[PDB]
Amino acid sequence: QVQLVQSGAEVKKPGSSVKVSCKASGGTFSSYAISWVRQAPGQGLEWMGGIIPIFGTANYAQKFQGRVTITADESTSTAYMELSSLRSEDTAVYYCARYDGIYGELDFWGQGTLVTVSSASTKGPSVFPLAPSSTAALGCLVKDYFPEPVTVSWNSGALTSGVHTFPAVLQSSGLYSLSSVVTVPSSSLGTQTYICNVNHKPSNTKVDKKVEP
Amino acid sequence: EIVLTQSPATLSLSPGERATLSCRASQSVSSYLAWYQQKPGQAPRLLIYDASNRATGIPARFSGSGSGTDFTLTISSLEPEDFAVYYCQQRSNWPLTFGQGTKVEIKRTVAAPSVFIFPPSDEQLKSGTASVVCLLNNFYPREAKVQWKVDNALQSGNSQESVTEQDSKDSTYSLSSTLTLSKADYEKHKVYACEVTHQGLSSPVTKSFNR
Repeated sequence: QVQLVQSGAEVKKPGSSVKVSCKASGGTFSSYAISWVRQAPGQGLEWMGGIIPIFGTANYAQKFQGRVTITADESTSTAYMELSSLRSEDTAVYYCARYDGIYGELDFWGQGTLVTVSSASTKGPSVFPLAPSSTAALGCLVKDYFPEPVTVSWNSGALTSGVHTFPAVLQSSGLYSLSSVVTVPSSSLGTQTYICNVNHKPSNTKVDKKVEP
Repeated sequence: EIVLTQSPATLSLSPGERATLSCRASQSVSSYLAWYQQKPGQAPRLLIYDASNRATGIPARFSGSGSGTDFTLTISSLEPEDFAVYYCQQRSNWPLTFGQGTKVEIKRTVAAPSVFIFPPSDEQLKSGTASVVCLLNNFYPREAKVQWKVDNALQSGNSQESVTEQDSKDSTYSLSSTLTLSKADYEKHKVYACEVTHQGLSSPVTKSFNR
């Protein structure tokens, strides 16, 4: 009955600030409290603070006090979370959610906003083959891109069976690296063409790489 | 703050089995405890609130109980869609806090990984760096050990690894490990090997190539 729609993904340098919006459609925005909750890649959930838009009263977790400012505009049914003096450790998906003060639960949730904080600059990936040995395994190494995410498909997305696309790792250089593999019958290596299609939407980069023995 | 500790870290069960998850609070939260489900790429989904009330439209198989410092989420009979991460959450006191999460996974037969090593391409070597990739394909359980070896010397601090979500069709995991060094460092050595330990393997399996 209520949709919470958040602003798009953000990429920021250390020391800077980010402001994420959360627009509510449906229900009674003035009868609600709005909380902000974050989740770093592969980690748990952390509450940042909340606001009661009708009073403008906001509260914060002490770990964040001074760094986070939460505001709301009743006229547009929108809440905002501003996080300043950003560090690498602030890379996370940020959620807005409706906090129900009667029981203490969070019922409506936004789709989330990815905020990546790094000294690195938006960069397309290099794509290197992982050639099959001489059921066979072949793949592509998608190296040195920023930020997340990348999409990898095989043979124009037509080959889906036996594909594994792994979560990216974050290198000490501050750039991401990912591999995608596919197992195929060895007999088809002589005949069947295999191409990995890499799409890095953050840099608007599209790369195709044929993988041969 | 009030700390919530969930146990176990991982539940391994079959579809149709009963799942019981626990949440332990550092102090009493009265009845103000909620449960959430979360799947990859999605916001948490509210399941249970005030310890025992089912959220709107949540299936009957989900139930919660408990009070004070001890709470339980029960899934009477697991459906394929229920294999996910679950969090408990309190708001008896500010700050609002969450448990660290319990993963519920599909238990299946032990399966050994299929192991493949990939040398760096000639294309990459031109840029001055070399990545060596080790693939561990379709294994169960999740626990696995990769050890890189360069001319029989055990590597450390120069590799990163990543693991897929449990496969929907065969309930296996896969693992990719990358060994990274500069072109110069790479050309100083001949034999690059990946040694895999897993409970489906009688003894560790090694795959190598000569530069």
